Amino acid sequence: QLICVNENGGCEQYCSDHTGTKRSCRCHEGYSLLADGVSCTPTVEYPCGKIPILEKR
Amino acid sequence: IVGGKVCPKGECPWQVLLLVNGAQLCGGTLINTIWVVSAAHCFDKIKNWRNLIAVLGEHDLSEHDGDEQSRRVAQVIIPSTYVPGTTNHDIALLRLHQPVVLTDHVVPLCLPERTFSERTLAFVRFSLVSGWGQLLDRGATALELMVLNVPRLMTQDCLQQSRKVGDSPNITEYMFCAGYSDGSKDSCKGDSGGPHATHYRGTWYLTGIVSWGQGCATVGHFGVYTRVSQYIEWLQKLMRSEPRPGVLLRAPFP
Ligand SMILES: CCOc1cc(OC(C)C)c(F)c([C@@H](Nc2ccc(C(=N)N)cc2)c2nc(-c3ccccc3C(N)=O)c[nH]2)c1
Ligand SMILES: [Ca+2]
Repeated sequence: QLICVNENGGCEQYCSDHTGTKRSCRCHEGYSLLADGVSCTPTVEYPCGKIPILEKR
Repeated sequence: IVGGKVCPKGECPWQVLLLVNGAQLCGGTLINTIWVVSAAHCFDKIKNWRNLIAVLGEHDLSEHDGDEQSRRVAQVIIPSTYVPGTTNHDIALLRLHQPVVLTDHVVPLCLPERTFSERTLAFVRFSLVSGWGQLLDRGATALELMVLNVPRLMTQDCLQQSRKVGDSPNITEYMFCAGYSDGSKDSCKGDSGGPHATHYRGTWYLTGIVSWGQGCATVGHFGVYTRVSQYIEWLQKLMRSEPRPGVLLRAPFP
């Protein structure tokens, strides 16, 4: 079965398809996956693709 | 950048300024502390390979405010398929001699995975393009970093909406059009190598590189950008390699 093809499999960042209806969401380096299994949260002060002056205000 | 605005200082923190003998050469995009993505055509005329500098956290060219970080470029990696003076495969991967320090003004843009970029990012209509390029075709370059929001087009639509011009280069699968055909808004030659950045669910990603066009903001024409998604694996493999003597390196593509 195919899951990632449909709306990035619900993933905030990266989607990986596994055997059957299994789907794994992943994050870029400097991020970790939340227990919801879809969201990515920064693990560092300056994660890629985020604007600190906008994030801090 | 034609018909854009000043990017407020720190709002384009991945923007790179490339210099040769202290002179403005091109733009680039920081993708981590060591690596910069730019355009291969930026290096066609380089003789002084040892005088290449990447400046991060740059905003205003007329003053030093203390947020700028300069690094010597240790390597310029260009795909084997790129032919100098031509348009296809216009990408360069630059290795900095030492990492930059990430601060509020120095932050990488995410290099996305290929499938996510092809299936999701390719369909986000608007993306930001930036640089210290020409404010007008055949006009002065910018002193403050400029930014412009541009819509992306499917290549068939780009070709139909463009004025037919003799000897115009082909728009390959390694490129995409973005911009306006009304002569009001576009990136220019001085923005070459600079980012085309795409927003998705609170994060910005690298999807294109300022590459080429018929003049700058020419009626009947769109800006043409390197389609970065075609190079993800090629970039990832090279980022894992050891540097080699000599700044310029031609690497096999695919
Ligand atoms: C593969 C590049 O192919 C090109 C083909 C062009 O013309 C086609 C034949 C039609 C062309 F105009 C350009 C210029 N770049 C742009 C970029 C964007 C837009 C735009 N409207 N979005 C227009 C023009 C350019 N960059 C240089 C340059 C910049 C820095 C350092 C070195 C150089 C260099 N190699 O001379 C000289 N010229 C590039
Ligand atoms: Ca400055």
